[PDB]
Amino acid sequence: MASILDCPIVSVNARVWRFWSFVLKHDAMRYISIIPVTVMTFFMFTDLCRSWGNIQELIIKAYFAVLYFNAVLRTLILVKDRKLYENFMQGISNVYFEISHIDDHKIQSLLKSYTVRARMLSISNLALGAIISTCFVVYPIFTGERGLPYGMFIPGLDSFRSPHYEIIYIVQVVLTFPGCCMYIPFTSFFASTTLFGLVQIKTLQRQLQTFKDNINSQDKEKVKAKVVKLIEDHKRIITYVSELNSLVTYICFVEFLSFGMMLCALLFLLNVIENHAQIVIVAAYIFMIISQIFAFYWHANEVREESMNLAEAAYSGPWVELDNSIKKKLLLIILRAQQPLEITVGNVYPMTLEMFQSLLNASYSYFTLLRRVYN
Amino acid sequence: GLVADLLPNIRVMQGVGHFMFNYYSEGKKFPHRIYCIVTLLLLLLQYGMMAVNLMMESDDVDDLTANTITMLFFLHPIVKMIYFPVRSKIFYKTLAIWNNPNSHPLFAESNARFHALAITKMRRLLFCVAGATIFSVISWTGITFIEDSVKRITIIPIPRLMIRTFYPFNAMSGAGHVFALIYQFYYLVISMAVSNSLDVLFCSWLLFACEQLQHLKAIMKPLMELSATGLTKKQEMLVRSAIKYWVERHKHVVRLVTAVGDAYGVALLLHMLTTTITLTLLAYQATKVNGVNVYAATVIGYLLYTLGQVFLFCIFGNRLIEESSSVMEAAYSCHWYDGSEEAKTFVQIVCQQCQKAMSISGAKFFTVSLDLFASVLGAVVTYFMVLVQLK
Amino acid sequence: GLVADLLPNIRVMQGVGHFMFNYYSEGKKFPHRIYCIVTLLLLLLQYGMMAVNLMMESDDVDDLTANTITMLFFLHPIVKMIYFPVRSKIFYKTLAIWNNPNSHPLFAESNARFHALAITKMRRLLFCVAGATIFSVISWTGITFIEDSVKRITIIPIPRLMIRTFYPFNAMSGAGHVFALIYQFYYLVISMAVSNSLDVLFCSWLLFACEQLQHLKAIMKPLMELSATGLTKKQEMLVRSAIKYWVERHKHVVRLVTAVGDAYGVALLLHMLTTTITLTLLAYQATKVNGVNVYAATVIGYLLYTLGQVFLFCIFGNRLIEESSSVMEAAYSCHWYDGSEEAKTFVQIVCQQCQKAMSISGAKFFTVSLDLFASVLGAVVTYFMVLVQLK
Amino acid sequence: GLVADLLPNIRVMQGVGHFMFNYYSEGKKFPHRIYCIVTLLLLLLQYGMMAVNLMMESDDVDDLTANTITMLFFLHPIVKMIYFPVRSKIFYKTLAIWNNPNSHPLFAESNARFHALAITKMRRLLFCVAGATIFSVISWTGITFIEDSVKRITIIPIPRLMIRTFYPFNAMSGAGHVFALIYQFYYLVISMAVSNSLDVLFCSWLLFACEQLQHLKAIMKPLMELSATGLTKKQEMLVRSAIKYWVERHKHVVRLVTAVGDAYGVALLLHMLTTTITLTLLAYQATKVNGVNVYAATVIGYLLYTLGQVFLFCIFGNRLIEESSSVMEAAYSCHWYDGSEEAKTFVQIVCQQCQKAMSISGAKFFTVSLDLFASVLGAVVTYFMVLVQLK
Ligand SMILES: Cc1ccccc1O
Repeated sequence: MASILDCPIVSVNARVWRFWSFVLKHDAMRYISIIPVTVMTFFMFTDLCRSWGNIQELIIKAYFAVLYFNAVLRTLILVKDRKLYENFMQGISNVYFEISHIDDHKIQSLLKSYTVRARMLSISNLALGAIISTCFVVYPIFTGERGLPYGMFIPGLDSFRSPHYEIIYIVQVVLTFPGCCMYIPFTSFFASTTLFGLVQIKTLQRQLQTFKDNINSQDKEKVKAKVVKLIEDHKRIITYVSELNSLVTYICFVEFLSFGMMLCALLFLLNVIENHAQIVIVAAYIFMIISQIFAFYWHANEVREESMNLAEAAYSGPWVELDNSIKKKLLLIILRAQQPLEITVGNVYPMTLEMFQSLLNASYSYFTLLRRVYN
Repeated sequence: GLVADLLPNIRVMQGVGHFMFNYYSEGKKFPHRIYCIVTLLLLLLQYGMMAVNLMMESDDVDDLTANTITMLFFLHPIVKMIYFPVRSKIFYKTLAIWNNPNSHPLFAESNARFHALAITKMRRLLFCVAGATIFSVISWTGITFIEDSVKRITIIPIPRLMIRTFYPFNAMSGAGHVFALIYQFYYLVISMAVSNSLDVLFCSWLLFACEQLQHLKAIMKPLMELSATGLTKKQEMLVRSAIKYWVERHKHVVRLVTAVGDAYGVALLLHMLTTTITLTLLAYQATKVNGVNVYAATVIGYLLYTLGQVFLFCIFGNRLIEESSSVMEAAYSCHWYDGSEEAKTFVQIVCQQCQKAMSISGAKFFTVSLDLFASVLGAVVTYFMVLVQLK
Repeated sequence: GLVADLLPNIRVMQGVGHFMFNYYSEGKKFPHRIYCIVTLLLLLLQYGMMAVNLMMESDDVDDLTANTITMLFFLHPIVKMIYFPVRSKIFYKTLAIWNNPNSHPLFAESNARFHALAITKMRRLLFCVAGATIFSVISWTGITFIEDSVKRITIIPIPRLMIRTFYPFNAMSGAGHVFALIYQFYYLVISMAVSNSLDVLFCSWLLFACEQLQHLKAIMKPLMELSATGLTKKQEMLVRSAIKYWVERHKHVVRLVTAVGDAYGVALLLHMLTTTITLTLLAYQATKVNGVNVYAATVIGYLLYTLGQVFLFCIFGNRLIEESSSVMEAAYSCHWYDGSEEAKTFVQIVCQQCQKAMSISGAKFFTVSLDLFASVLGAVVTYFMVLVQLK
Repeated sequence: GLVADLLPNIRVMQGVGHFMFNYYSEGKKFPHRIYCIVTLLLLLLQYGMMAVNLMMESDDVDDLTANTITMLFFLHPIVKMIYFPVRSKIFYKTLAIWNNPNSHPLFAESNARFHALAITKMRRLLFCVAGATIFSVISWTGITFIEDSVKRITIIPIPRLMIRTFYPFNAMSGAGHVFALIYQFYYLVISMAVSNSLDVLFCSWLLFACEQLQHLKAIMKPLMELSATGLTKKQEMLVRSAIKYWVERHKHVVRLVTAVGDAYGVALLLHMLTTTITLTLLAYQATKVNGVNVYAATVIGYLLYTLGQVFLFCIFGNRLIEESSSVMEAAYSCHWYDGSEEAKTFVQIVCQQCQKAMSISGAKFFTVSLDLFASVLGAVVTYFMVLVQLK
């Protein structure tokens, strides 16, 4: 029986989520990771509200607060809908085994190429998260003042006086370890999932162009069975894309809003600071943010384009010599395939690179607004 | 037919301020006619008093903008109420469209189930919008009572009235003050009732269309299963009748959609124009906001009401669009390969037809959809950006 | 053929000096040439005098903007009347497109009915546009006469003329003033006549296309009824002939649309560039408007005329687009299920072709449609808003 | 194959400094490579000077933005000349795609005719772009020589050179002046030549694809006529072979389009990024224009060259798109009603496939078409208007 942890594509994210007991096991680690970070984000937002005085602290806080709120939101959706994610990953494992069992050189090569691509993306995302978390912790050192890794205020509690400060710092550091985790794998997971989508899509394309190979032409029963199988695989791909679409759709509506605000925040911050090396840290923040955004939008766009290329590959087949009925079936396949298998943002807008450019433009506009007001 | 399903909404329109002299006994035709005339006269009277009040308050820009926003918001119901009577025939044609629908001895159960679901959702929407309007009026009255009626020019005591208005009466002592209070409460109730009632009628039409599309898909699946085996002549006639039923019902839904677009196609245009103006003025007012208890509350309430109307229209337009697209999807995702030749050609033609989603347009200038709401939100936020930057 | 149907438009544009020495006896060919050359020379002379005036009034920005708006307004017909002669070959090819039409005995009555309907609609459009132009000229003259011709620098009397212009004469006393008034009336009349006559010719082409499409749908229904039963060979050839008629007539309509599209697509590219510049200048002018004085009337008239030309083009393009989409809809909306496999295949291919709606493009840089009118209007209003905010 | 047709473009690229070490005898493979290296060096070497100039011109935004515009324009060719060697494999794959075309006895004459037409159009485009490049170079020389070399800080003379660069020499007296002029002329010629030659290769690929599509339609007509003349075994086999030829040739065209899309889509992504930045800077510069002085000529030349490159690309992308759509239309316009089930199914599948139009994308970030050029032009115009009004 194929298992979630057996499939290379989803193995890394499954392991990371099972370590915190989000999607595979239930234990105290889930709550130990959720509740402290939720409280941290809440007090971060309170400090943000209370820090209307000076703009620099306001902006850095706001950035960290939005980042951690988005992480917590993603985690809450993941834990709330654990069963659907588990079922999706189990289906991914089953389809991965089925595809791997195929005996086509190009299909296998495509499988391995995309599997290694997904795994490298996941590990690179984890490494980038680790480094950027380290930069998070070391950020308040270069300034010199008694700063904190992330702003936080407790009602009527002094944070810059007495040894209490230190304790906060220390606990904050450990609070970073879950936080980054809770954010990164889902992104990777999306990518990974989308990549498998492409794999599946591309597989059908090959099976669409070679379905008549080794099949007797005289008898129409076997050709009919083969085209029926092709239709069934197309429907399976549609269902996969629809499920991933719903999940990542709500998540990506919230993600679009939060990413717009975060990119605005980082761009404004980079243009105000005057410290020695903190600008490099802000630049690393921007690199992380745009890397996640690009992963999301690029993979969704590829899903769409590969569905349309599925239509094209349906056209480029051995359909000239087939009987009339099989030609009608392939015409219906071309008809359906020309509609992109969109992964929508909040179910309102398909996720493409056009929305990526729009997000960048909106972030830059917000940055210009902040420049004008601050001046 | 469709009148029976929508009777609660039709009565809410009828008995409050909204003409519709079509669905009761001849006895109520004349008294109701006079009542409608009186309602229109009262609304227009208060509208004119508001306008004349705006006339003297044109010296400054803040008061002028607030008055203009109020004038446009109360323009909405006046336009709606003088728009329905002129287009009464098309509205009555939109209704009575489903008086003689198709029928098959096999797809009757799904038809009944989805008809019941449509009626339930219609009632749900009607009650939700009614609650929203009641919340709006009570919130208005509360904010007026807690607000301080002081004008800064020197400080002068403005009458503690719910809507700024120039009244020949004293409007300060008990008599005039209470008369104006009840009159303005009645104005608010009737205006919101008329506007939101016609809007909810439009949305109920859209809900009926969407539920009929869902029925069409849910029977598309067993329809193809029926076609699939090699069929005896009787089965050929049965599948022919099933194809006929599906096509006729889809054409009926298309007729309903076109009728709904015709009846309510230019009310959307006027609504969006008045909105655009109100949103511009409200963006300026928000640029004036500095976190005050009442000013910010009033601006946020105006924005919420406007965006809620636009959002309702866009929600149901998007529902219809996605329902047509899903019709295509559910036509594909079935066992159409084992179906007879006629059923396969029927699926081909249905898929070709469903390439484009049904939509409602503001007189062909735009389409009501969540894309339109997103564009409106983007435009308002961009104009607010420009206003704050240009300070 | 189509030359007979559009004969009134051809003759009216010939009479104003719009070239087209093609549709009368050779005898009138000679004098018409001299007439057209004289009209060209007079229009160009008046335009050059206006340009001299603009050069004299370059010391300020308000007069410069007003002059530039007038010059773009009066550049439109110069460009149109120089554009038609060079492209006369395409125009004559288009006008002779429908000399030899399709014909089937069964579908003759509908063909005649919709041909007559198209002729009536073309006449109605011609008369309406002629009335609009006459009203524009009369309003221009009236505004000229009520307005107090004077310049503020001190106050200096200015000659009272409909178009500001530099004249070697006094242009303020009896003889010079009378000659200038008559010449400028003639100018205005001829310029509006040429521009709006070519525009109306384009719109009449589109109207004929739309009515032919409507005929195609109206016979689409009885054609499919014809194919229904199975069929003997004779009925089979009857269906073949009906399908042949339908397809050939649809291809004829497509040919007409393509010719019109190319010719007036170049035309509209130029037209909309000029309109964009004029509307930018008019937004700036409207930023200066205060009160209900004559200045406001002139600005509103300029905006109305520009947006009216744009709206005419857009509305008829939208008519064509919606007619093609409705051809798809009416292809679906018949009783194909009762038909035969040949008729069903014909329906599927017609739906495939009608997936994309016919449209007219301005040299492929856009499509004329109410969406284009909405975009230009939105741009104008947004630019005006930012202009007022900046001021 | 397609390398014989594209031979002059390949030779221009090879001789002008591109790393096209594929299409000649192995002998001059050695010196050519060395030659190529030198060109690179020289280009970059001059770039060095230009770069350092920008460093000391970073005192006022005027000369800074002028230097930035020059730097971006001259970055274009370096990016293209470094892009081709990296992606040489895909370029050679595309150039060798058409080495084994299909063949049918009946459609050979049309194939030859349209191949000749494609070759003629490729040569025409190559000559036109070469003429434009030479015109630009000579215009730069003339503008440099007529204009007066002086810098205002006080007036200080500066070397009379095509572009402001730092030279360790005097660069003002005779010897340095002549050396700098010769080097700058060589730089200009080589940069424009390499960039425009790569662009012309892309556009020639697009032209060949479009002409093959035209051939496909021109034979689609007689293909259906062949099917119509129900059919004996020999006729059925002949129709089968004709359909095979048509479908295989269409798939070959799609393959060519996909390869071109990959390679020059990455290229176009980089190109449009650079041109967008350049156009923003050029709009800022244009807001500074006054009079009809030489400065206006330089700004207009920069804008014209940038928009000309963007245009060329959009022209040919839109040609490909419209050619695919016209393939659909011409698939409709045959006598399929009189054909056979096989031919009618072939027409149906061809139309359904053509429902999507071939296009080239800039690495999926956009699609190159006249809409893209219109968007770029509108963006730059609106930015210029905003900047000039805000000033
Ligand atoms: C909170 C957070 C999110 C993503 C990456 C690192 C990190 O510390």
